[PDB]
Amino acid sequence: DIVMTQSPLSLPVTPGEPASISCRSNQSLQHSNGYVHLDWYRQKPGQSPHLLIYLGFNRASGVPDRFSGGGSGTDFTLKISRVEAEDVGVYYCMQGLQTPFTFGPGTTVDL
Amino acid sequence: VCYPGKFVNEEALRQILRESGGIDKEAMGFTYSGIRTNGATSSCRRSGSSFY
Amino acid sequence: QVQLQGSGPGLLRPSETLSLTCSVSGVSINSYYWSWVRQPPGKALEWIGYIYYSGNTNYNPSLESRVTISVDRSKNQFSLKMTSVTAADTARYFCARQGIFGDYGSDYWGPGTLVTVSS
Ligand SMILES: *[C@@H]1O[C@H](CO)[C@@H](O)[C@H](O)[C@H]1NC(C)=O
Repeated sequence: DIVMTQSPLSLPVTPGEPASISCRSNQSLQHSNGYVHLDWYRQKPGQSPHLLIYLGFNRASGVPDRFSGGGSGTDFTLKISRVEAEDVGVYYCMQGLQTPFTFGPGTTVDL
Repeated sequence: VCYPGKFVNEEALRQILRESGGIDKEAMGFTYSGIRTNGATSSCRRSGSSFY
Repeated sequence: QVQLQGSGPGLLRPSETLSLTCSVSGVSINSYYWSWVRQPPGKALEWIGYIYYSGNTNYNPSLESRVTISVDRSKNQFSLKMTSVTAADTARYFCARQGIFGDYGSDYWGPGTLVTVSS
């Protein structure tokens, strides 16, 4: 069991500004290959989530340009370049190293 | 081979295939998004333009 | 691009065995191995466990014995059953696949099968 420590709690963002949310746990997260297993999620409330960043540093499929957040070591941070109207939704970051899997508390970003 | 090309370590792969006792295939489960997987050539002819 | 779809009973009384089902298209439970999650109502989310398409299973040390994930090779729908249900386990079960097991194509998370545990 790897307890996952999200930071910060909520982001009352203004429209059109660079925003960022960090993600860290009580372990160094690194696979044997050299590619870190970290995911970034986005759940609209009342609806199924979506992935925006996978494998830590990497741009995901079907994902445009504003999300390319990275970091170093065990503390990574998702970056959002432009804030628009559809950015409302609770955000999750997620490891993929070993079982068990612990999702995050959630980041309720809003205007 | 159907497309023009050759393997490397050809005899090593051939010997491990002769010692295989047959081939059991598991679906690797690779799902590809953002690109297409329909590439084909006229060299391979199953019902027309086909590939592996 | 696979398409996930879930179904099952909503109004259920506590203690008895729960039923659930989930239909998928495309991959047809023939290549990749799917997993399961569970949504507490407006609390922290957590993970249930993965099942290899062949049938090998692995789960969360939070809860092992009450959960039984169906394999269902021939029919194109894999299912979930829970025994000894609790009103604390009144949840919004999601049916999906995840990045990190080996496929890097999102989650294709299925719809929320909302369940209520009351007498
Ligand atoms: C992280 O903290 C949890 C909380 O008890 C603990 O169970 C787990 O072993 C810790 N992991 C590491 C790698 O220290």
